Amino acid sequence: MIRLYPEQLRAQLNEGLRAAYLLLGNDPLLLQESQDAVRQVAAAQGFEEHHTFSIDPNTDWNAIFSLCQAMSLFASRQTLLLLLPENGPNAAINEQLLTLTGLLHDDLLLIVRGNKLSKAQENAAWFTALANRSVQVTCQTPEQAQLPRWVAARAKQLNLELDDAANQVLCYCYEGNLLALAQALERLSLLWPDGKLTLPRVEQAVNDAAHFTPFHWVDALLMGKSKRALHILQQLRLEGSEPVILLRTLQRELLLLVNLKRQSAHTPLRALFDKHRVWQNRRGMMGEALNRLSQTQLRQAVQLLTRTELTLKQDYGQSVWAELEGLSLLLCH
Amino acid sequence: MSYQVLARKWRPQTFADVVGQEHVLTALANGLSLGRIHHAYLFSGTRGVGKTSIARLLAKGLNCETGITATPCGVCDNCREIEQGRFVDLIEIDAASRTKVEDTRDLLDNVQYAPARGRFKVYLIDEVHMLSRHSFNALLKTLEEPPEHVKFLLATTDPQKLPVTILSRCLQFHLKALDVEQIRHQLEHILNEEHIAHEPRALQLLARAAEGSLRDALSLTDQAIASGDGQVSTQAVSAMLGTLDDDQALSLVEAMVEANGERVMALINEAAARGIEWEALLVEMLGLLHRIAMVQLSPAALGNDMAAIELRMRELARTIPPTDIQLYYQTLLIGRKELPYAPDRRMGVEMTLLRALAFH
Amino acid sequence: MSYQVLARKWRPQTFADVVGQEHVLTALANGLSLGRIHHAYLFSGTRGVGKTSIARLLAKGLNCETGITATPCGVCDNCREIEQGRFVDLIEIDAASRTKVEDTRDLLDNVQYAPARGRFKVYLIDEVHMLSRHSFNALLKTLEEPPEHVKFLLATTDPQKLPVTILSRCLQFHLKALDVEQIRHQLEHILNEEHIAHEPRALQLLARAAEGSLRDALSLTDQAIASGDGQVSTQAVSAMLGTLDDDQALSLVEAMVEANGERVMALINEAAARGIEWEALLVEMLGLLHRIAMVQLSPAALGNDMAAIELRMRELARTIPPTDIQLYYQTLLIGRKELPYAPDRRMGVEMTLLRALAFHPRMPLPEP
Amino acid sequence: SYQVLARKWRPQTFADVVGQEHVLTALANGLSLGRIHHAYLFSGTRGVGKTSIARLLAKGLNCETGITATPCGVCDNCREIEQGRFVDLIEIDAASRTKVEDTRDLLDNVQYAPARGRFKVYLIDEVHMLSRHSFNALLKTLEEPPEHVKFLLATTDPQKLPVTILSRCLQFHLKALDVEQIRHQLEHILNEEHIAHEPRALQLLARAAEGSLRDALSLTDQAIASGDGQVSTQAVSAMLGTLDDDQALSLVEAMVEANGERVMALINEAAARGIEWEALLVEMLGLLHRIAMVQLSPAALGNDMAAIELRMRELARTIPPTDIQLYYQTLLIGRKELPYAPDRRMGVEMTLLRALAF
Amino acid sequence: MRWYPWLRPDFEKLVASYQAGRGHHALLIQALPGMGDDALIYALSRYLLCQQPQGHKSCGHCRGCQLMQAGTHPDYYTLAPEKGKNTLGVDAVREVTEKLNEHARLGGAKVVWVTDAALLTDAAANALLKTLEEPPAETWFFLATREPERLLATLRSRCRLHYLAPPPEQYAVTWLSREVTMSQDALLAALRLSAGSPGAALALFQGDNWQARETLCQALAYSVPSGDWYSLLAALNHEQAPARLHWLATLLMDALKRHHGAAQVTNVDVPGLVAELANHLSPSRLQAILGDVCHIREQLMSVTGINRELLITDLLLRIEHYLQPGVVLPVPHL
Ligand SMILES: Nc1ncnc2c1ncn2[C@@H]1O[C@H](COP(=O)(O)OP(=O)(O)O)[C@@H](O)[C@H]1O
Ligand SMILES: Nc1ncnc2c1ncn2[C@@H]1O[C@H](COP(=O)(O)OP(=O)(O)O)[C@@H](O)[C@H]1O
Ligand SMILES: Nc1ncnc2c1ncn2[C@@H]1O[C@H](COP(=O)(O)OP(=O)(O)O)[C@@H](O)[C@H]1O
Ligand code: BEF
Ligand code: BEF
Ligand code: BEF
Ligand SMILES: [Mg+2]
Ligand SMILES: [Mg+2]
Ligand SMILES: [Zn+2]
Ligand SMILES: [Zn+2]
Ligand SMILES: [Zn+2]
Ligand SMILES: [Zn+2]
Repeated sequence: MIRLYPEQLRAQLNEGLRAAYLLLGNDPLLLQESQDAVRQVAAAQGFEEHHTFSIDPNTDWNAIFSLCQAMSLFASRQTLLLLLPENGPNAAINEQLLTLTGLLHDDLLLIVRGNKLSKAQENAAWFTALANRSVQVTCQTPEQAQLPRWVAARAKQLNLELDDAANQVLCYCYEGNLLALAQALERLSLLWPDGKLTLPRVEQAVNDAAHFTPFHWVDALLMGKSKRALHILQQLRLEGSEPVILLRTLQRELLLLVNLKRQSAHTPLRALFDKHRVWQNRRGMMGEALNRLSQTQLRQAVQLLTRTELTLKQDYGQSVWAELEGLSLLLCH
Repeated sequence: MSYQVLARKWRPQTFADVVGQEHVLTALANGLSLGRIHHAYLFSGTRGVGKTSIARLLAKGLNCETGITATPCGVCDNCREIEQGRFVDLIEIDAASRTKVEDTRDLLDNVQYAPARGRFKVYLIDEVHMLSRHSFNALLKTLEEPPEHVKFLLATTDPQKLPVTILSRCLQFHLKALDVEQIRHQLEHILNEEHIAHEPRALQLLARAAEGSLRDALSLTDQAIASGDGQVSTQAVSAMLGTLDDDQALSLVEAMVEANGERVMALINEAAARGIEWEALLVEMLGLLHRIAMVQLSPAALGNDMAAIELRMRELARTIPPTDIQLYYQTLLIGRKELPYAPDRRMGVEMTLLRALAFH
Repeated sequence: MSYQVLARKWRPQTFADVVGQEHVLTALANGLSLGRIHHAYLFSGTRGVGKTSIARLLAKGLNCETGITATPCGVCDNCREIEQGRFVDLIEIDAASRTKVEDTRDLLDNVQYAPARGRFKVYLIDEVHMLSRHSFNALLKTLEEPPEHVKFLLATTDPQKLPVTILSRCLQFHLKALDVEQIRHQLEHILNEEHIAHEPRALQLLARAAEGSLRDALSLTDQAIASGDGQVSTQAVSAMLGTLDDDQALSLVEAMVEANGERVMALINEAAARGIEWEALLVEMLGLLHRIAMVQLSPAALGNDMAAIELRMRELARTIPPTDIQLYYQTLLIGRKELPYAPDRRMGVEMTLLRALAFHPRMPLPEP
Repeated sequence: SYQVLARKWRPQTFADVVGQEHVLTALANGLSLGRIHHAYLFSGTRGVGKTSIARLLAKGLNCETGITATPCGVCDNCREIEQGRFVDLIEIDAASRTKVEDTRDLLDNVQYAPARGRFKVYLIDEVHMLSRHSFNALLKTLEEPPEHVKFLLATTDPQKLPVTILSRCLQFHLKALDVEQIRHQLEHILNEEHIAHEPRALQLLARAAEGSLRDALSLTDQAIASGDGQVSTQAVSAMLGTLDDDQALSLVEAMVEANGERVMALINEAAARGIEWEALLVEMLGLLHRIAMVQLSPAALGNDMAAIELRMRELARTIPPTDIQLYYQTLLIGRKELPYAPDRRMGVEMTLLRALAF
Repeated sequence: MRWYPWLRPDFEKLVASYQAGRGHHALLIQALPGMGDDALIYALSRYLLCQQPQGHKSCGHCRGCQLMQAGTHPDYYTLAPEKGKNTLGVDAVREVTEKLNEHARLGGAKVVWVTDAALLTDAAANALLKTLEEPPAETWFFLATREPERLLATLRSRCRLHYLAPPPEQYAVTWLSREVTMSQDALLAALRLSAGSPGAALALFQGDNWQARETLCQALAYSVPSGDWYSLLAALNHEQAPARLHWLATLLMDALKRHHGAAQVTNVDVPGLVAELANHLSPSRLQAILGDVCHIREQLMSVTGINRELLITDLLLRIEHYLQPGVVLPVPHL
């Protein structure tokens, strides 16, 4: 179809609204902004009212299907917004979506919002049914590498001058929380109409609202950033994440890394990575970890992880975060 | 002879009487004066920081005959009816009381009906993070398109449990825990207006013991006045804070490191008078030593949990070689191992501290 | 006749009766005198220190018909039905039955009602730490501001389990465990008031036996009175507690230090016939050894008691270096821990003592 | 209506209780003097008399011949309490009933006047197994119960009880019964039941039961069940799987000289005979202790084992006391670890082989 | 379940006491897995619930016998954990306790069988205490366990402890040879690994677990001469960590016996492997490795929900560290 990014949808929308729009991504802010832009353009082009339906195992598909053929007594045009579940569609929902796609017409600016679909969901009848003229917008969260560029670009968009230090601080405090990041940018613009947000001007108006997953901590350990790892642990603990899943992902990737380090003296790193099915984006990070980490450090990490799991699984679970921080520090030397 | 509680008698009535949170007050004033008020305001701070006070003041600004503004008036009808807690359409809800999706739905059936008085129908939900996920989703669904005169005010101590999607619907404010200076100045003003004799050192002790919360400072001030017959001297506050002291493990570590046997004995006897379990004391001593070792490894090992005693912890990390930390940790580990079979554990913990002091 | 239990009969009924807790007593009396009565109280202390009794006394003081007096003043109707356990203003609530918010809400919607023939509706939420977080935040609003006629008295043992938010809106009062001298003084008061003969040594042993609470001291005193025939003696108290004569254990530790075997054997096989449990013999020896270790630490750690053998405590402290004391204590502790798996308890104690003898730092057993 | 030794010989009066005089004296004097508590916790190990003493107290408290320290045993209340059919004696198992509704049931039951007896008595067994909810909700009813309600508690370990529960009750610690008391009780029971017995068998049974009379009676019943209903030394030895001092002494002398062949062969032969590994280690520790005794004082030697004292004195002479102490500690640790080993024989082999490498 | 030949004399030593009317209401049978304690419990229950016994044996087609064979006897009780769990809860024994209060439906005995007393939760044990101590008239109990010491003290205090002595080694070897056909050394290995339990030897042989033992032996044949014990991971981490760790610890024990020369060892099927273990490893290192293996097996058996793979990997890494010269080796203490 037409696959675009949030910075391209604004230009695309002035070329004429399409039959359907699919907003795919894990970032709530990008999805919200793209949906708002689509709705504003639709209102400009004559779409007055809008209908919202969250897809649930108890979705009133008859109501929405009637809505496809529901005309407008006092209104003229109409949109139709669908909120996909966190796991995406299945057989029944995809069949319903195929029927809805068959029900599109001049009206029905069908809008689809949710998280990115998998390759299996990619190869589906409904997806191919609107595969000629629909517009798909990718709305994934920028990662650690591209976050400073993204926040600088948005600050330029919002007529705000930002420094490198302020960009780093905003990326640090609101990583994975770009909703709070945009709210912070708006707050800083409101508090200071000058727009020159120096480092002290942003240090006094931000709070540690960043959200992380266990994989973020695993990658921080592999890169060796002790401070980032400890920050991720603090954020995960304040969020209330169960330490067991952290220990599980740590165990899985640490066992894989121990196998790699053991086999390094036998087979080159490329073939070892290939055999163990290592993703390309993390091969350099894991090779750096293998180079930095010694066999003694790996044995000590395994020992500490085993002690931590034994402490947890014996129904005590007391001060497991201290042991996790100890392991994090140990793996970053 | 009223002698009412100083906590609520001194709740702020105008925005100029709120200590700290200056950026939040400026943002609220700017939204009330020139801009259009956002359809939902969420507040997140610490215990006794000002959240509900700020929300109530904002609701007072919303409903008033002078109009929607920052500093509306004094002693008006709506402002007084809010200050007395008797306002009709200023709904006050505890989220924990109505976590059920059915009760939440019943609460959200009231938004359609027009306000009885004023302009805006204001809902004030406390500890909003405790709402169930279904109730939270219903709240978001009613927040996306609220009525033109219906507004929501939400407060929570820990916003980390709130899903990120709440940021998509409401404008959030974070209130910074007050420092020693602001709390001390506000307590000084309160005591000066109430004609309470006091000393600056007593105020400093109260502020430091408050740990950032002004409600804690006011409660401690009330206790100090009650015990001291209004004469709030340094010695009175110091003694009554020592009665409430629970930093025994940290002081034990500090004194045992300094090879101060008499100090350790006095502190352990005080802990015995406190009726503290000895196994818990020893395990938290082990935790303190482990934290010292970790912050020695890297300055970032510390967090905000120990942000009350972080100064002494930094000094301990700076001054104590890691070998001494390892020796002390081993000594306390074997002491905890041998504690159950020892005599009455009040003396087993003592003798474990003895063994620790032997490494001098 | 009936002789209602000492705890029930001799429960304090006035601030001139409560022993210890000078801080909370002064706070309550002075606040009531000044009329600055907070709406939320948190009595926190170990078991049996007086939280419930002091709370009842405060409730008496608040609702005296004569007026608002510091102590419960001239006991009128309200006070005497309070002391009888009958309701005038005392809603005594166990928190274990109202942990759920579905019951805390029921409690809260009843608070807005005038009290009957009382000036306040005094809520005594005991073991308040047992509530649920939902219930805490539910009654949070009522704690911050209750009706004028509603007072909250919360009593609990561990204030650390409480959320900091509810901890903010409460006057915190911590009740220290009572010293042994105060406990003995109270027990002597009770026995003089009950026309029962008592011995100073027995009272001292009972006061030491109680771990800083007067409830345990009173239960132990009742048990000692039952052991006797309306009197308490050193023999009866020692038999009840199981503690042996300090001369025996002290002679045994002396013989272990002096590294003579025959004296140790004589002492142990004399102690066998006295019907003293061997594990308590080991416990007493370890307690003594740590006592000499503490004497080594400081002359402050001797004990007001143990005067009959204090000179010998000091002599053993002077003679023996701390390393030998540590060695003996470790050997005896390991022996006591190993005792359950020994062939016999006497066998285990004898082997532990002989092991301390064989590994004696200065005079080990002769070897071939 | 056959009953096994334990229940068939349950104490029925204060004069029928073995030992526990330190609590029986206080109990009888409290009954006589009129000083009666509302809450009694009888705590001790298994088979020492907590339930029996509690039932005797219940009988004495509400006898219609008055509150007496010597219940008649023929009255209506005494017989009904003995048979367990008395309504005012409610026997509760804390583990079975540890719920909020059961606590509310107790709380609203204690408010009604007793149906038959003077007092409504609650006998709760294994009280430490209640939930913290139940403990905290039952604080007041144990602190200030009604005038007609008295509570009896019985736990195997008071340490697991809340300390505030212990504070508001009368602590009766039941000492584990002495070997002589246990043996005399077996002798009296067997004489009253016309069962032939031998003093050596009684001594072995008393030593085997770790200071518990119920265990002694169960082992006794096993002895009657094996060997045509006679308590003989051979039958008791076969049941307990015990061995005389000869085998254990040979094992110890083999181990002390680091004779791996002899130690392993002796363990193999011991396994072939199907002996008790726990008993073997017990004899190991006993013989090592007697070796240390002979080392300490020449006259501190047993007289029964005069046949084996010849090698005994030589071994005690030729081995330093420290090595004997090390062997004793190693064997004790092995005995402690024995239940957790993959096999009992494997664990004792581990212990002995570890002792060899000294 | 199944009956065993050597198992008869113990049954005759118990059913006679029960016919005399002097049998204990609570009989605790101590027997290793595969010993056949379930056979005793079931046969005794059938005899007890039988109306008219025939020579201390179940009498063919009795009404009680018929309802026993059908498995729906109203007076019969079975206490086993639900197949989705490994513990016996409070309610499972509570329903037994409350429904035992009524009279026997057929007017005979009331027999209860607890399948494995070790699986009993301490709360279930405490609940069953009262019914074990003072059961109603004509009520009998049966409990089984691998080791009575693991049981609650007050639980076993109320029961007569019977012991099922394993059959003589030669007789067990003959039985195994009759059932399975292979070399005598394999039979000896299975018996001595099963602590003399021939039923456990049959269980080992019939399943694929013996082939896994062979795999572990090969992995050790490569593992000990090169210090590559980590490669044993795949040989140990298949839902059977206690069994594989037991075999490894027994191999170490046999090597230790080979040091202090002994006539008999367990792993007689692989003498060369035992010789390699003894020659290539220091005796103190063998002590440390055996102790650590036993401790890890105990931790795997005790803790529920633990990760087998992480524990085995840590065990192997610790063994590798112990192999290096100059390492401080652990010794059991305290
Ligand atoms: N910024 C502030 N200015 C004035 N009083 C305050 C402030 N913050 C807290 N307080 C005092 O604490 C009491 C409770 O405050 P509250 O705002 O409810 O704290 P919370 O953030 O925990 O809900 C108020 O009545 C007021 O006396
Ligand atoms: N300060 C005290 N003065 C006198 N008696 C006390 C004191 N504290 C406890 N006691 C004794 O303990 C009994 C129960 O005390 P209580 O006040 O219930 O302690 P708690 O704080 O644990 O509820 C009283 O009857 C009294 O005999
Ligand atoms: N002191 C004792 N005197 C006589 N028999 C006793 C004694 N203690 C225990 N027993 C025997 O043990 C059996 C169980 O005793 P019980 O009192 O239930 O012990 P427990 O304290 O563990 O509940 C009794 O039936 C009795 O045979
Ligand atoms: F009301 Be606050 F959050 F303590
Ligand atoms: F109220 Be107390 F802990 F006995
Ligand atoms: F078996 Be008893 F009740 F400890
Ligand atoms: Mg609040
Ligand atoms: Mg009992
Ligand atoms: Zn106004
Ligand atoms: Zn009065
Ligand atoms: Zn009678
Ligand atoms: Zn039949």
